[PDB]
Amino acid sequence: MAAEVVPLPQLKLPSGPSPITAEQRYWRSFKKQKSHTSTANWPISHISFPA
Amino acid sequence: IISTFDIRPIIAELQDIDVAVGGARGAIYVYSNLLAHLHTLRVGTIQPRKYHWHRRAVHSVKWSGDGNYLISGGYETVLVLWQLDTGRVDFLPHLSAAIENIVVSPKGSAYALHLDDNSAMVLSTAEMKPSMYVSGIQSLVLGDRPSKDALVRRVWRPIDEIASPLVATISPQNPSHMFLCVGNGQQATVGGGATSTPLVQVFDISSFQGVAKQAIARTNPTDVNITSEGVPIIEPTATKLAFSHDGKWLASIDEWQPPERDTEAYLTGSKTQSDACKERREIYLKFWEVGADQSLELVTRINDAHYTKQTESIFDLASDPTSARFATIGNDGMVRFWSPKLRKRDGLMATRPDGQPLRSWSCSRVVPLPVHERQPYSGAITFSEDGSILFAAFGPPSGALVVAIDTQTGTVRDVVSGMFKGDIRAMKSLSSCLIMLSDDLVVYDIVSDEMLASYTLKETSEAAKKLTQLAVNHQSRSFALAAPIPKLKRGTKSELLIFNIEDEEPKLVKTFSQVIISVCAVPSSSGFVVVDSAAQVWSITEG
Amino acid sequence: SWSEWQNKAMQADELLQNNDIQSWEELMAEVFKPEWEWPSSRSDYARVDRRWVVYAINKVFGWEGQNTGRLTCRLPESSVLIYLVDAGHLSTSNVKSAFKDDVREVDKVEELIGEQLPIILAEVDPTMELLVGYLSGTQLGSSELVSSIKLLLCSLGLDEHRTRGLGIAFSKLAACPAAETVKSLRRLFKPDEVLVLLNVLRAELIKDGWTTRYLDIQLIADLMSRCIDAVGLSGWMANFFSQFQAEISVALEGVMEAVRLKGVIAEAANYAKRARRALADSAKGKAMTVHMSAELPLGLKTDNKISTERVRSGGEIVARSSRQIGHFISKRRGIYSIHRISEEMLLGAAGPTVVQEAR
Amino acid sequence: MDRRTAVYEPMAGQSGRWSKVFHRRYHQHDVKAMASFEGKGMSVVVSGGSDASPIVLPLRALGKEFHRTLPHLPQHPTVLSAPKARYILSWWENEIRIWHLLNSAQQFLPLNL
Amino acid sequence: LGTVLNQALRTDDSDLLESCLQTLIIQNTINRMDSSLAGTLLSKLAARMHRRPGRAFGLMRWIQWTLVAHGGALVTQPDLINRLTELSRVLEERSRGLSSLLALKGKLDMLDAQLKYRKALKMAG
Amino acid sequence: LGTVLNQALRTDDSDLLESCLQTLIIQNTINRMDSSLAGTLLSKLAARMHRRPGRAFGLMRWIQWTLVAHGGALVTQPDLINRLTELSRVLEERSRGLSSLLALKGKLDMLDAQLKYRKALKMAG
Amino acid sequence: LTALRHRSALREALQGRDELSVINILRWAGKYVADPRYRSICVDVAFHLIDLYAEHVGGSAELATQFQQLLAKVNREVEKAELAIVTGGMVESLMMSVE
Amino acid sequence: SWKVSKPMGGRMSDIDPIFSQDERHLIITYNTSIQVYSTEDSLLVRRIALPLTPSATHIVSSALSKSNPDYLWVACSDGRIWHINWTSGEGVDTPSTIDTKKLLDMAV
RNA sequence: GGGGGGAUGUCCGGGUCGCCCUGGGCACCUCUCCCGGCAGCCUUCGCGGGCAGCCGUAGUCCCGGUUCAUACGUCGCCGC
Repeated sequence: MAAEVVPLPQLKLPSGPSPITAEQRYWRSFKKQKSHTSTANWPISHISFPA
Repeated sequence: IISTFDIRPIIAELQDIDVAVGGARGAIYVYSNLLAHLHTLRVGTIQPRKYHWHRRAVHSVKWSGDGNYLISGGYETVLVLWQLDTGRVDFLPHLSAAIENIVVSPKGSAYALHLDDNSAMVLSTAEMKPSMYVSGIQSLVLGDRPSKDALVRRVWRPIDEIASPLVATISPQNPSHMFLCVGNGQQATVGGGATSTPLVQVFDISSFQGVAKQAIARTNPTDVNITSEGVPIIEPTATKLAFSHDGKWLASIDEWQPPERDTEAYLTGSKTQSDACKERREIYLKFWEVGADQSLELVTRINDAHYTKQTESIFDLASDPTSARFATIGNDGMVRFWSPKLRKRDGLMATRPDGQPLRSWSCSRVVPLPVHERQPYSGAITFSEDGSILFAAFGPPSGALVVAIDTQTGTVRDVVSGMFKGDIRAMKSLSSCLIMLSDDLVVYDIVSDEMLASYTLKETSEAAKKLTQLAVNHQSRSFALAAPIPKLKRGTKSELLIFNIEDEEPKLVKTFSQVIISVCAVPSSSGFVVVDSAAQVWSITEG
Repeated sequence: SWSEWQNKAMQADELLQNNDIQSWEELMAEVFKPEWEWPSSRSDYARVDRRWVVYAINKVFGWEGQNTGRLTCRLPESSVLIYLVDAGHLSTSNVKSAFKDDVREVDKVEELIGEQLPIILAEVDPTMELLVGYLSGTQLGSSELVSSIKLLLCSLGLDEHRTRGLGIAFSKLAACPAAETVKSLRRLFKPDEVLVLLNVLRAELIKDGWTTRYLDIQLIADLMSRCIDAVGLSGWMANFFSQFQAEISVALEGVMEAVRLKGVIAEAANYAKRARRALADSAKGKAMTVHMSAELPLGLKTDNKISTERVRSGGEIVARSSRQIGHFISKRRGIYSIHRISEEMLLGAAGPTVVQEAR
Repeated sequence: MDRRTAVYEPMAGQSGRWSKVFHRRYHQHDVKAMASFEGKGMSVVVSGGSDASPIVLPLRALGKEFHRTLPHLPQHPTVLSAPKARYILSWWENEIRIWHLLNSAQQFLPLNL
Repeated sequence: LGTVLNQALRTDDSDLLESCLQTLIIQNTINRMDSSLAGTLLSKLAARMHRRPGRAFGLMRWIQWTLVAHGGALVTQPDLINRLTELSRVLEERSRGLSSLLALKGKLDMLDAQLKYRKALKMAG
Repeated sequence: LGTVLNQALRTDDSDLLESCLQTLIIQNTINRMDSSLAGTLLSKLAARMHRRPGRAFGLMRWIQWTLVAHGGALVTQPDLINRLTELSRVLEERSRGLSSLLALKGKLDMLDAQLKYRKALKMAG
Repeated sequence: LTALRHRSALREALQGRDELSVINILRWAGKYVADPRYRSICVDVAFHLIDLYAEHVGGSAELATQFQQLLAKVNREVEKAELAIVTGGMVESLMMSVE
Repeated sequence: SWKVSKPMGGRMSDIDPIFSQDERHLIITYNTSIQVYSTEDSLLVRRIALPLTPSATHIVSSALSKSNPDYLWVACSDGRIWHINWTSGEGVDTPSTIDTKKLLDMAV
């Protein structure tokens, strides 16, 4: 039973009383930003997509 | 200094012998031909071939079969193979413990190893996997043959001693299994001046085989066992380990401080090296979920369970027999109740990848304990058999006191003082009475507020006074203590006392030829299970 | 052996109904091991047993059941009572074990008995030497200690036996945890009695010398902080608190100054000790590196003598050869040194004189 | 080049099979050259390396006698002094370095050294 | 002020050292002090600090600057090393309650600012 | 800055909260802050103090003045004591390590004293 | 570094350095004493560096800044640790008054 | 009322664990026990318990009889020698002393 | 480290004044026993015990100023 060579495990350090949650990273993962301006700087009324 | 030797015959006559002497400094000296050198007053110059790889003493050397290879094994947990036709060397490096003995099969195929952690593995050659594995109880043993690297006056000379009792629980939901704390090997456990037992094993009682093994504290089997100076490393010892009411949780405490030789540069004023090592302690409190296949999984780890200006020692933990709740008593004074909640930050729960939610343990209750300082305090706790009341002995010298605390509310239901002569060793709670031992042993009923039986135990050394301990049965109301008969050494005797709850006469008085290191209670049935130094296990039962 | 104690208790019951206190007191003297002379040590008392302790408190003290009772002196003039005080058996667990019958319905029993008992000892003796002995002898909870401090401040706030116990109870109530001290102090104290106590603690702080300078602690800060949190805003809500925090800031600056001077002075003292060792050995002639001038060196490092042992592989210990010791000494010389050999060396008696270049 | 010297003798039994009897690090740098001699009651092997110290090993009594490190400094002292002028003097590759000492030793019985 | 500190310590005077104690010139004073005489200055500063707890805003600059320029002369005097190693032992004993006394400073910085709060609110209402 | 702080703590902003935290002003801000957002401010200050250790002075000043101004405003809350519990946890971690750090501060103060002494010598030489 | 404290070899790891890498480890120690999540390991490394390399501080001026700049941040971390135990008293006062 | 079972388990002694003939069983000698396991399934086939009782007497050596297999030679520290046969237990209750001071080793 | 002595070198009252001594300060060599370690040889199964012990400091003919380190099975890309 030769034990398999394991590397050094990184330390699970404790987290403060407001960690970045799974859903906060999930909504931060909407990464790539493209800002398309409207014609003549018109305010955008409504966006929509079909079901 | 000769540790071992293996002779091979060069042959239906006997033409020559080849001797391989494994010495205590680490080398293996191969004397190639002896009968043709000492057959012929005058002899020619004989000069052994030196093969030096092991740092410490080489425990076993054997020639292998045809005579091409010289297999060997020492403290460094590595089976080494000297190629001996070339100059090369190939090794099976990371076993569990020290290679204490090897043999070669009648054919050339199999090797059989006696590993220092009470084990034997028949390996096959160049598959190099154990085709036969047999494990034992692996507890601390006072060895008969002392040690093979205690011959040459090392930095820490290995001593056959037992400093503390074995940490073991029989597990409910499967009372044939016994969880107990072990190190990598026996010699690697006792080496370094402290017990370094960062592993547990599950050991079958009904058929005496070590079923499985797992790490609790941090361990590095794949790193070097010895520092560059020559001291063996110590690993965090699992001091307190006790098991939940359900059969589904397990809470352990493991402590580690740096060695006294190591500080040397943290000393500023009146700080000695012991004070610096005591300041730099690491006391983790880890909660384990026990699976169906005896596989432990972490759920939480608390880095500082009792904290003030510095970290505080944790003296005992206990499981509530009616709920999933662990009480821990510390050196700050307070008793903390830990309970499992689900992981849920803002209503969005966190679940495992298969779907079940992640449980996590946290401190449900804090109870500060009252102190009564007349002009180094240790603790002990136990629940009732019903729950709903937790008895907490708080332990300055001679003046010490037990506090009976409710569980549903954090208020103190009772306090009882003046019942301890020295420092408290342990305390258990049978059906109505507290059975507690200090220098005295007292059964003290709290439903009557009256001590029934009181004994003044015989005065002995501090090691034996540390190695006395008891255990209650909780099914048939009987308790059992254990005390070696009066520094500790090999030939000592111990005697255990079976008491009932009601009388003062001991119901069974049996002495043993070796000192018993642990007593435990089987949870399903009556009786006890005791584990000896020369590590054999035997069960005591009424009827 | 319960029946023997039961017969002895029935005999003491017969002595109680005879109302002959003297042979009862002599029987208690025989059990505890009239004249009634004392050993002069609070510690050196012989060990007695719990049932006789329980019977002693049951005969001495008394209870009134009207849904709440009152301990009273059935024997207010008793050597048995002063022995219970000096031997410290007057604990709440002891008196509850003595009175398990009448108190089993009573609630808040620790608070009632801890409020009532030091008052009872103080009304027994107006000189309260028995109260100071009780403070020094018995395991005491925070309610008992705050009532005892109330009693000593009632007495004050021939003339030192009270201030001794005033010093004792501060140490005990500093040993107690914060929760019981705060709740018992808030119960049993008035918010001007606390101001009296905070003037006593200011007398223990300023007269001790913390605010006072030089050219012209942990057990009192706990008491001050616990009293301040026990009053809180409901008691006070002037310039008294501004001068209060001024003197506490002054004492804090003193303690921080003591920290800095502690570190510096301890390091200089340890260097001076080891340098004294090395200079003694260099005067013997072992030729180590020592600093010459009177300022401190940059690295506070002294060269030790070479140990007689060597750590071989793998960890073993062997004797140092004098050859290797000479090699390390040859390392320990500098690049220039004057090494005077004397005629006494050439005769074989003395040692040389080495003066080496300061590195 | 691992400053290592290893000694091999033939394995007993089979012919033409050598094996390393023992190795030891005699030098402090690599062992670049060595040569043996065996005659008039003297079997030595002299190994010179990069630490300028020729090390003489006994050949036939190897493992039975200590070796010997010959001096790396030359046999001629190569240090000369004018004592009336207190000049010490030493020469190597093409330079002559002359030091003057300016004072006695009786004066100094460490900032001035 | 270099020559007033020399004479005040050789005679073990009580008054003349204090005349120089209350008054960068202080640093240039002790760099020219005789070193066996400099240990006499440390003996009395450790004598007053050991007998009673207190503070001194000027002596923190004084004691440290002498232990650097004239701490290497401490090897010559075996009496002063033992006096300084019992001095740094008792200065630990003042240091143990620094944590509990800082929490006392917190409550007084809380209540005094709250008593001033209601008094401002009576003039605000 | 009271209404701005009210907006930031009421709609869980970061830009408004940081631009009002980076800046008398602090006392007026916490005195004009709403009572119900005080626990939200405590939690959002404990979070920044854990996540970044270099901002401890200003954040302890903010927490100090909040606990001065709205003390009983947190007691009339009382089922939300867990924000004070997380605050106690963060400050306990901040005050971890103090005895060893004081020892190391003394070990460095000796080196700084010797370096300043040799600079004071080298300027006059 | 925790593995090098657990295996007894932090002194061995720090004892063989030269000037620039001592400055590098001092710069890491100064930068990362601030986090109390590894203040202990970082202070231990600074202990061993003071014990090992405090002799060349007049020899090299750039290391003499890096010992002074590490006292400069250790001096600001007692004030942070004293203000957090000042403020920890006020939180302790409020939880007493809730009762 | 209470009874104590006979001791089971054991610590594996440093005497070499001997292979059987035809390599199918392994004979491991503990303190106070000698038991034969099978090499294939790693289940024990026999446990020959050995009465040790004189504080520290230990099993000194053990070897197969080289004249005939399926025999043993087990020797203690004091003079005691057993000639048991594995796959059975004939020989435990009949030892043979040797009149030693203390038996340090034996080889067959 | 102490308990103590024989002897080195020294100033302050000093002494008929010399050998130095008493009173104070002392640093060293040597002797003496207890302190911490290390080995041998008898006794006993061990535990322990007994006997004569060396080391706690300094530089060597040459020279231990050495000897000593933990495998294979398989690599790459991207995703959750």
